[PDB]
Amino acid sequence: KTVVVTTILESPYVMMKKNHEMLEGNERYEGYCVDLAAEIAKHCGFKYKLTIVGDGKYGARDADTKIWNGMVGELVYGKADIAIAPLTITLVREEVIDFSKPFMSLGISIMIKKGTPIESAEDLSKQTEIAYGTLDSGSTKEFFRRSKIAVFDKMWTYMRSAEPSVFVRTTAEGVARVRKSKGKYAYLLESTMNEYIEQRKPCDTMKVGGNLDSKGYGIATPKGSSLGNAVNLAVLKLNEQGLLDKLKNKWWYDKGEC
Amino acid sequence: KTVVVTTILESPYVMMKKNHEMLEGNERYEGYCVDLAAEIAKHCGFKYKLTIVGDGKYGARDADTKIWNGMVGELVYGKADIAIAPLTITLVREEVIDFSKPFMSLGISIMIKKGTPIESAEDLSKQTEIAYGTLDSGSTKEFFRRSKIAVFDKMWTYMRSAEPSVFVRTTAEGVARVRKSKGKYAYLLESTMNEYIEQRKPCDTMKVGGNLDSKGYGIATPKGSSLGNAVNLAVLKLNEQGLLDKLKNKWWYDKGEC
Ligand SMILES: Cn1nnc(-c2onc(O)c2C[C@H](N)C(=O)O)n1
Ligand SMILES: Cn1nnc(-c2onc(O)c2C[C@H](N)C(=O)O)n1
Ligand SMILES: [Zn+2]
Ligand SMILES: [Zn+2]
Ligand SMILES: [Zn+2]
Repeated sequence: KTVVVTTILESPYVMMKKNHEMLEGNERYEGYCVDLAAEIAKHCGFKYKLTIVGDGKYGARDADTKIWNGMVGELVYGKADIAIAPLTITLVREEVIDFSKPFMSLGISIMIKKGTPIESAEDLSKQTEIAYGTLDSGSTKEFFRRSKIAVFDKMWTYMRSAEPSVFVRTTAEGVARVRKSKGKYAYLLESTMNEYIEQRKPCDTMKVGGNLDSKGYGIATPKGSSLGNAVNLAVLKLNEQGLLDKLKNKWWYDKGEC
Repeated sequence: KTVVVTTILESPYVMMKKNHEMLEGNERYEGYCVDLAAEIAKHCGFKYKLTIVGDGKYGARDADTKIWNGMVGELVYGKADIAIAPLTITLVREEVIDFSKPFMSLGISIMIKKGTPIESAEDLSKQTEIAYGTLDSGSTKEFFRRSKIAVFDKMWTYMRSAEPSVFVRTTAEGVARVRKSKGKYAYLLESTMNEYIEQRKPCDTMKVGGNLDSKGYGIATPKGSSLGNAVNLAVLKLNEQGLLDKLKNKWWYDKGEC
């Protein structure tokens, strides 16, 4: 009866409270999605338990085994009843799970160490001195892997064959790589995350250029789940009442340090 | 079998071609949604007929009779099979009809005659010299009617009682009113349209301030329609293929004249 929620440890969506070792259950975490989960549950009328995705991934289907990993996998195989996280709504994913209307709009963007001579994706594609990559098992990698657009296809051709690997296991790893690369590495990640990091110490990174695409994050449930309808309506209601905008301001700027 | 498509004459979504008089059927029209309709039809494998919504409205429910008008009404009462137009995804609408994932992201915005002493919604709410209104039977009017935000609530209190009426029957009427009111009227409309008009002659209007909210347009179908699933997946594929962005560029900036 208690709804198992799968989510991912990604700041500021879900983070461990400093004194979590002395706290229990859902009280161990804080963040945008923790606040959202509480609201969704209250509006749909269900008790829930937050769980961090086992493999720490968002979700991709293995080309060879055809098995889904990440949060998507936990829903597909019945390990979780719902996913409340910054999970990108994509075709390949909507084919196996359901998504509520988006609770946040975003797009792929470029993150650079301040001072880096890069202003756009075209710039990256036309040079070689500055390496660039994306998250592994994510929607961004898939975006480049399938793009028919000249600039993006060129970028994918480079990234897929670059050595050492330009891909990272977690968003945090990508951000750290940018910060330690002395301007020789640019990271491709979603806009709102890029924006968030730009407001965090050491305030040494920034978003450059416009977004490469437009899409959104949605609350996911297993195909045919009975929670689907109510969750979707809850998201729409919460968006219209301004809760989502308040939560972004709370976790992004109200706590900004730059 | 031929799918009856309901849409609305709104530039640059659906417009009569310069030579429409010598054309028949779907050939009489051109625009973003005309192009989108053809793509959706091709991917879902259906033949269709474009029809212009009878009462020229988007869709609102009569508070007394509870009867829906506009494109929403044509779907609810079975007069149309699908709505392919810049129809805003809202809670009250999703309760009676189905919406595909967003094909365009936008937000409420402020349009002014160039030179008008207004920079934000707050500025409008604090003065009386400049009147401002919204479209009738639309999602924006509902936004202000339900807003509990100090500024927005204050604005609604004024608009609902303003004399003469600050509300308009069509988007065009609102734009024309701003242009001929010598800066004494400001119009609240959705960002994408505001931006479009700003790049059209006589280049005498401009969008000011940020969007008041964030939401999107979706393709709508009657509840339980057999087209729902395919249309939804089609929208996702088109966005990822870059088609939606291509269309935006084709009808917005490739035709700008300022
Ligand atoms: C929360 N967040 N910030 N960036 C990202 C991000 O950047 N590239 C990706 O593939 C992702 C993951 C993405 N949200 C997904 O659902 O796969 N997620
Ligand atoms: C295409 N377009 N530009 N502005 C609008 C607009 O501005 N205020 C409204 O209520 C609307 C209509 C809205 N899309 C709706 O679906 O009701 N629609
Ligand atoms: Zn710890
Ligand atoms: Zn609430
Ligand atoms: Zn196509």
